[PDB]
Amino acid sequence: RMTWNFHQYYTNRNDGLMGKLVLTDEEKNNLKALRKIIRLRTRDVFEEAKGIAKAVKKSALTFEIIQEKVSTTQIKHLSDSEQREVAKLIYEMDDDARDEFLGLTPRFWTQGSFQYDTLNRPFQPGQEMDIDDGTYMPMPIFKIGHSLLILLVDASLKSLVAENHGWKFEAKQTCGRIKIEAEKTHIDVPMYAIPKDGSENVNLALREGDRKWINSDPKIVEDWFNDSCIRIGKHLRKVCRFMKAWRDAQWDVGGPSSISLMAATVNILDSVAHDASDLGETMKIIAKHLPSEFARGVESPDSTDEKPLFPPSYKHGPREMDIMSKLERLPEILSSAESADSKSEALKKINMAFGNRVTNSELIVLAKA
Ligand SMILES: Nc1nc2c(ncn2[C@@H]2O[C@H](COP(=O)(O)OP(=O)(O)OP(=O)(O)O)[C@@H](O)[C@H]2O)c(=O)[nH]1
Ligand SMILES: Nc1nc2c(ncn2[C@@H]2O[C@H](COP(=O)(O)OP(=O)(O)OP(=O)(O)O)[C@@H](O)[C@H]2O)c(=O)[nH]1
Ligand SMILES: [Mg+2]
Ligand SMILES: [Mg+2]
Repeated sequence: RMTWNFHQYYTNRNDGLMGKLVLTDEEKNNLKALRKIIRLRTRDVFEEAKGIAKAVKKSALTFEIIQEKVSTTQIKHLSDSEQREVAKLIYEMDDDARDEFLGLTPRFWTQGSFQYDTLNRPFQPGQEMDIDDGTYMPMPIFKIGHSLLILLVDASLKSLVAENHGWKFEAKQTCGRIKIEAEKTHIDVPMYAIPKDGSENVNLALREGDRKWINSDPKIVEDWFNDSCIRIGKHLRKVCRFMKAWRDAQWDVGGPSSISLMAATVNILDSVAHDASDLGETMKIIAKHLPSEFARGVESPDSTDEKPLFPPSYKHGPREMDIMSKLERLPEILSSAESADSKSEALKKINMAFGNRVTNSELIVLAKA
């Protein structure tokens, strides 16, 4: 029968969905610049703290003098009690802890969609691009305190926020965050302890709760996804972008996580025949199978995760039910677009899935299927 084809609608890098979703080089460079600012300040803060520790190694300074020294560094941007705590922790170090600290130089690695190239331009007002730049503290396997490390990273991020109008700090359970509302951007800074020189010894720092650390190596997800792209093909990054774009269009705030969409989509494309020469059909195939993937619970590609990426249906409350509803509707949307009574209606319908981003109906062509 006659059908509308959406392959260019999806893939066209001029003004198709890929063209609308991929960051411009100016945006990508802006994110790399922001990343560099954070990394340099974090390096500096640790050097400033280490300078104080060096002074105390040389002579057992009074608490008051150590406090004075702290107040001249970037740590002056923490609260008074936090400054006290930093000075107290430096004061309380024994020779071994201090020697270990003097040998610590933070390292950095970006995780998430900036790293494996699936970061979309944000859609709705309020939505922001994220760059996830982790800070890594090489230490003996378990020697340098959870409290001090978090205070120093917080000092770095808070000192930058104090110097830049329109920057805000947010403490999250798994990271420090700088939000730049006007740039529709935030940078997330998770902190890890790793061995000094094996994913079992990569420990993510948690801010509050019964645990200070949890073993969660972001490299596991990065390698899993990069390997999946190689295995499945160049269309995997594209259809993950498209599913994330659908999520951004259906929910202002909320919806399924990006990682849950990636995991379910990889599962489907590993197991169901599809055709990269028609990403319209491929998206319909993915859409038909996502509800079953999500209803049974979406497993993490990291087997050590304590919970699935999305819960099985007997655990659903209103939010998961809403996500299932939208997932169920998606293949119907795509099917209806395919059989629309005109090109303009085909576009209107498929944009009910991905939002009114693509406006060029010449990317939709009359086909047979
Ligand atoms: N093991 C594990 N890692 C996670 C989980 N959620 C997030 N992460 C890690 O955090 C990184 C960034 O996660 P997100 O910001 O949610 O996802 P993203 O792929 O960057 O997608 P967008 O920011 O929406 O573009 C992932 O690549 C993982 O390394 C999780 O549930 N389990
Ligand atoms: N290694 C690792 N990193 C994670 C994991 N989960 C989240 N992250 C990182 O930490 C950042 C913050 O995660 P979250 O606090 O869960 O984001 P959120 O709770 O949705 O914050 P809001 O957008 O304000 O609702 C993410 O962008 C990831 O980069 C994880 O399980 N493992
Ligand atoms: Mg991210
Ligand atoms: Mg994020």
